[PDB]
Amino acid sequence: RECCLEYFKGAIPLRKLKTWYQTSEDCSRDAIVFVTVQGRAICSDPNNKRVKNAVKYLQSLE
Repeated sequence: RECCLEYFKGAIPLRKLKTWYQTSEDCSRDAIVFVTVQGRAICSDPNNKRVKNAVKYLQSLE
C-alpha cells in the first residue's frame, strides 16, 4: 500500500524535511517519500543524486 505514481523533479530544501521512508514493496514503482516539517511528503526517485543526498543528510541528524 501507500504508493508513489510519479516523483517530484523539483528542488529539495534540506532544512524543510523532517523524515523519510520507502513506500511499500508492493508498489510497481519504487520511491523515497520525504516528509516536510508541515506533514507533507515528496515522492522521490531513489536513483536521483540529490535524493540520495537528501537521505544521507537527514540520517546524520541522528
